[PDB]
Amino acid sequence: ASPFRLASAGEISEVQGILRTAGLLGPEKRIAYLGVLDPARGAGSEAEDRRFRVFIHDVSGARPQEVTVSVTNGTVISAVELDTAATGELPVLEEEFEVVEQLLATDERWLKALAARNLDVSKVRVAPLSAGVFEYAEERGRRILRGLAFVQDFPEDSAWAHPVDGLVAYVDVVSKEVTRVIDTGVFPVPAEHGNYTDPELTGPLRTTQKPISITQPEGPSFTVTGGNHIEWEKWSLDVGFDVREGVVLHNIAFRDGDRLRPIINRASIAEMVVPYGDPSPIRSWQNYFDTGEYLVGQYANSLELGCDCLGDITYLSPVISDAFGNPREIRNGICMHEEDWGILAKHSDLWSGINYTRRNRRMVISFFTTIGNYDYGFYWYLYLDGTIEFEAKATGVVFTSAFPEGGSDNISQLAPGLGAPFHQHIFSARLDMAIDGFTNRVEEEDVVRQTMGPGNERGNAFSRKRTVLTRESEAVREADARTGRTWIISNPESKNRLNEPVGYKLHAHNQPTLLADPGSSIARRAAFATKDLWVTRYADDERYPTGDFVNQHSGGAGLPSYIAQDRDIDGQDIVVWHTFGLTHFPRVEDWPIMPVDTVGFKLRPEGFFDRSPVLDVPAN
Amino acid sequence: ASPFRLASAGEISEVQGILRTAGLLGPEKRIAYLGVLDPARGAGSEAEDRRFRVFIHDVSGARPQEVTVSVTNGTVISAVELDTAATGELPVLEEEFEVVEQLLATDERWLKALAARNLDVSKVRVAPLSAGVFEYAEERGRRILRGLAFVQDFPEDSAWAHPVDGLVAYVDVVSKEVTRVIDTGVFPVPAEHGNYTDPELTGPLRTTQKPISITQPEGPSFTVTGGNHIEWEKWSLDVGFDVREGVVLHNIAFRDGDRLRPIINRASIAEMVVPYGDPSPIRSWQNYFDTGEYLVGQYANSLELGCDCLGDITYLSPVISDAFGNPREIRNGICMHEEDWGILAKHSDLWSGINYTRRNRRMVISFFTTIGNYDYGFYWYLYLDGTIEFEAKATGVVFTSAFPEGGSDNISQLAPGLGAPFHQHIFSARLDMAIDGFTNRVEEEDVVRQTMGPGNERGNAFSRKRTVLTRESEAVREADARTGRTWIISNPESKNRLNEPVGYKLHAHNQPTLLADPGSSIARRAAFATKDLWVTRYADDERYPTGDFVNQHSGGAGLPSYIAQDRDIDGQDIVVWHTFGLTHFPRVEDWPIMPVDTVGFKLRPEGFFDRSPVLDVPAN
Ligand SMILES: [Cu+2]
Ligand SMILES: [Cu+2]
Repeated sequence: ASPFRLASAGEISEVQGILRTAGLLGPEKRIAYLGVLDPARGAGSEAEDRRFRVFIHDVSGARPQEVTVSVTNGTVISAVELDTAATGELPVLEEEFEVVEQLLATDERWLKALAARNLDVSKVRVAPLSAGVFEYAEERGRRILRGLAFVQDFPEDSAWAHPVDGLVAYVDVVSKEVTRVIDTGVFPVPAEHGNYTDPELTGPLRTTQKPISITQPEGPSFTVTGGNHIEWEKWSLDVGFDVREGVVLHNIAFRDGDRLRPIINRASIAEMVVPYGDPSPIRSWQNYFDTGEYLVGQYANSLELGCDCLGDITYLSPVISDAFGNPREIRNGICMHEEDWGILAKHSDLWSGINYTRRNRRMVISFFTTIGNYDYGFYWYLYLDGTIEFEAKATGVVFTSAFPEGGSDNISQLAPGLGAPFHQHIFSARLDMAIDGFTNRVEEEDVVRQTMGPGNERGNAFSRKRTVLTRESEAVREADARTGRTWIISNPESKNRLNEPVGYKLHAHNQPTLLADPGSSIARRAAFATKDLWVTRYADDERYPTGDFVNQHSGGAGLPSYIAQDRDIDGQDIVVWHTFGLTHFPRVEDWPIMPVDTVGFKLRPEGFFDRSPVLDVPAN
Repeated sequence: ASPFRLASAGEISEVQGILRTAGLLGPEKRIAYLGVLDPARGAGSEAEDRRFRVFIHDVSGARPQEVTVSVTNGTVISAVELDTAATGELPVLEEEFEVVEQLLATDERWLKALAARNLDVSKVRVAPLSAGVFEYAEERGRRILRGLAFVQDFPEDSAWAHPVDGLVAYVDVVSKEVTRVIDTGVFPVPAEHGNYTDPELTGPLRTTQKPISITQPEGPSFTVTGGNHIEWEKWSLDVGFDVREGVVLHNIAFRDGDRLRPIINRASIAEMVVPYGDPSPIRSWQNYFDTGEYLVGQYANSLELGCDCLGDITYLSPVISDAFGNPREIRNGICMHEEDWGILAKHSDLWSGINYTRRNRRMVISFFTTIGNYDYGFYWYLYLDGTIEFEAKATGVVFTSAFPEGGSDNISQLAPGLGAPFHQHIFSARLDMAIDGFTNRVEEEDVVRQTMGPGNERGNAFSRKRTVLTRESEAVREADARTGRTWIISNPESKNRLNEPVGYKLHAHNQPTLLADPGSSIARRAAFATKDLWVTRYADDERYPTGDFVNQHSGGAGLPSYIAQDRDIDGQDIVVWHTFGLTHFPRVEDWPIMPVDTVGFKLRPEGFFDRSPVLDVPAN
């Protein structure tokens, strides 16, 4: 069995057993995070040592713990007591979400706030949001959550269409107490509904759509062995799954005639922040670290055939651990299918009289996650020509507020009295590079313009420049669309038939990076968001852009600290961290339900192969 | 019958008849261009005056003519004698392409050049390329073409794999004479074949691909009436076709509940240049104006089912005029079909317990054109959410040269001794805007960053700015990815329910624009390529970025001259000219047959509708 196989229900149970037997999982203990560790770099051993990292939270206030367990040997390898006031709080627990609404329901100053608005508490939903690190000294070391109210006229009503502005409440989820209730003033609560399923808003459903049937009479072209190993059109890879990172890709290799060539050792979305541009004290603290604080994989939806995934679909049902160590299965949490991608190559030659056309195809691996109001779709695509692409589809319900009577520079109006604060959706991709092996380097490519003159000039010439990033301190780069800036990851010790280093080029979308002031709190906690690309020397403990504990933790602990080591990255075991996001100024068309918008990046072969890798594709 | 219907064979014949009867189409006359004129702005008349513009070339050296004909009345409206030395030569004729190879075959200094390379003339193909405007005074007023040689080992051999560097020949196609033969020196002619159909290069064709069947058991959701009027999912438009511009789109409107709302009056790719960055005297003159000089529509391929277009396809067979006025039909020259586009909107709400998912779809209208070595696919997409997108797929065979022994800064090596000069593929989209009517304006939107401070600052706030482009002189804009710059075309006199101007936002890819030195020849002839966006006040005679006669014409005559009028564009009949291209540094993977690369832009509703326009889409 492959050491990259998905964690099974049985292994989860074993971890529960081991932690219990060791006296680490008492009735007052809760599992905040549990996931397999990747095999060590020197995995040249038959030692199928299947390890698990666990974060244990204590419900009675005692110190939490980080624990590494070996399911293979049946023992606990290590256990360290965490000082959350220093390194950050553990990820938020699902069972804590309910608590904020329940506590506030009997808080006297909260009830007074609702009475001043003539709102019935039974109809007030409270969005349990992560608390960053701000000016509240009494929050340090404590497990705090922030709540924002939304009115729900009836059980099936879209509470998001009725935000209760001017009111916030901070809650201590462990000692079960309300530390603060802030009321800046009453704001009319938007009355218009936002129910996209109500036939009065949708009107008569259109009957003009004829069905589109996509089928594969002979099954798919890809094969799945060992539960998660995929083999598709020369592509070879292992589809993993982590509750924090979500779908992870291991050992991406291309079968270049007899020789299986590695390209990327491990690919994943290591982090994703959602900063809000509203300066009002009611939401200025709002910044979700979906991956870091909520754990994307935890909230993965169960995808349905025909609706979420169309065509010949093959599902993967990843196994996750609940708060007590019991295995929980995300049924159909991962969709896999290949799809037609139009024309791959084409040419009608006059001289030779030959007409040549070839269709392209892509392998799709996706999953969807729901975090409160937002829904994200993570898509990984592998193309016949050796291209790799990632794409995020952001949908759901936009986070709302009240639209001030005098208008606003940081909020869009969606309906009468209804507003939506400006925000960004910034992602961080962690590419553990293995271009034909682990001896890689990163080159930054710029288009260079030439002046008309003595040396070859009719004013038509233009070139390209390539500077090698040698040390970590100079591997923090910005995008530059004007000069068509791209980054090439190559292997200096592996050459193509023209005697040039094989490589892969990274094409970024060049969307704006983190817009917040450089001195802001979010700028610190999410410094990775301020630059388009970072390259680091590999290290087993350097897993996330922000660090291991993002919840209520001050920033710096991630990329900015890793980089300070100033290690050599010229032909070494390296890691590429790419920052890409969406600056969203909500428009009327986003209400009441937001249509999909996208972002991403792609990697294309750059002298990797000796000639077109698709000369052998057949003809329909 | 609609005044936007495709030109028929019968109308072409009528134009032939009328020109003949008027003594304008003698045996020595040839039609260089023929196409319907769009109905006048004040088309409030029942006057179905079907007019045609014609460019008549004289084979014996006499002056050419521009002629406007009325097929409805059966008369010639106007005929003017053209001074090609002033306004430019007519587009290249197909029958002229053969002439350059035939003339050179018996030229003594050409034969000497081939003998010095031990090349047999019968195996030497000559690529008939357009001659720009350079330092040759004897070319002015004359119809000249430039030829580059390529060896073809056998009838079905890829001549492109064997360029004959260091040799060029200028030819006068009307007086049938060779004006010059330049030999800068012998270069070894690359011997390796580039035959992508040869089983020795392709190896055994892979058998791993399983079929993907896309069908619509109940037919498509769109309907075609009047030969070219399309009605699909609230979208309404007329698909036109011009030999110069190719597929053109007229009257793009959206049915917003009872009210048919215009968005774009006329959309087309008004021009596309392909400048080469090689400074060598053998190719420094190379710049194809595919649309302007060769007429894209003329070389449209006949698309085949299953290969070029997959699914339930509906074809359009546009009619074109040959050089003698006879109707020529491009069979299956236009593909039209709708296709699934994944998730449109989705949300699993915790509070309401409602799970909502909707699939997106796109209407595809495409055509492919082959010009020598290059093959281009033009795709127009209409999405359910009101989004409009254009996409160009560039494929074919890369233009080759010899790779110098010492290497080069402007040429990539693809094979031993084989090179490919650096180049760009720059397109110009002409959007005749009609956002809810002809009273439109253009606003440039920039993301503005705010400093942490006294006024609302925790350093998290960010805004957006919008400057209105009022006059033509200030409507020449550059892209700015850093600030997320976009352009909004709105109607000041048409507001949405929130009392804000309805609009559409333009999202550009932000790829580098024309790289050539600002003082170069190509910079002048293709000045439109130096800026990302231009807005002009509409005018019946301002049809192309470069002008009506691009062939051997000096530049300026297009956009830079139109703009000098400095007309008011704030709430007027306006035209948006968007520049977008691909900077191509050939890689090993592009040889011998180039896999598809893409570019484009998209327009998304920006407060156009009162709420999400897709609330009425059904559920699978
Ligand atoms: Cu958003
Ligand atoms: Cu190209």
